Amino acid sequence: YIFSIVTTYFPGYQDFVNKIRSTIENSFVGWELEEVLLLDMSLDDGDSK
Amino acid sequence: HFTPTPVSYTAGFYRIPVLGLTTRMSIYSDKSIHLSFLRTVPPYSHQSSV
Repeated sequence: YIFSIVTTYFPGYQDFVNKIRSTIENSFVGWELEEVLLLDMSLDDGDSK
Repeated sequence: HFTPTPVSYTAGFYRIPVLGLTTRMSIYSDKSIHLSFLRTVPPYSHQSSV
């Protein structure tokens, strides 16, 4: 009943998060997502980050 | 509106740069379809923002 999502750019990704956020709220069953993260993999030497 | 399109995606087929000079269309501003595209003149968005 609990999950968290993380993704990088390019696959028109805004639609994915928008759709999941729209669908999660309406239903009676109480999904409780926490700590959604956005990651940039194009960063040079961003391994420490 | 059609002339600068092929030099974008054909070059991006290997992801090699293309530098534009005086392109006015704002379609190429997207970072997804034309990730390897650059522009030298300002687009219409900022001349609207001014």
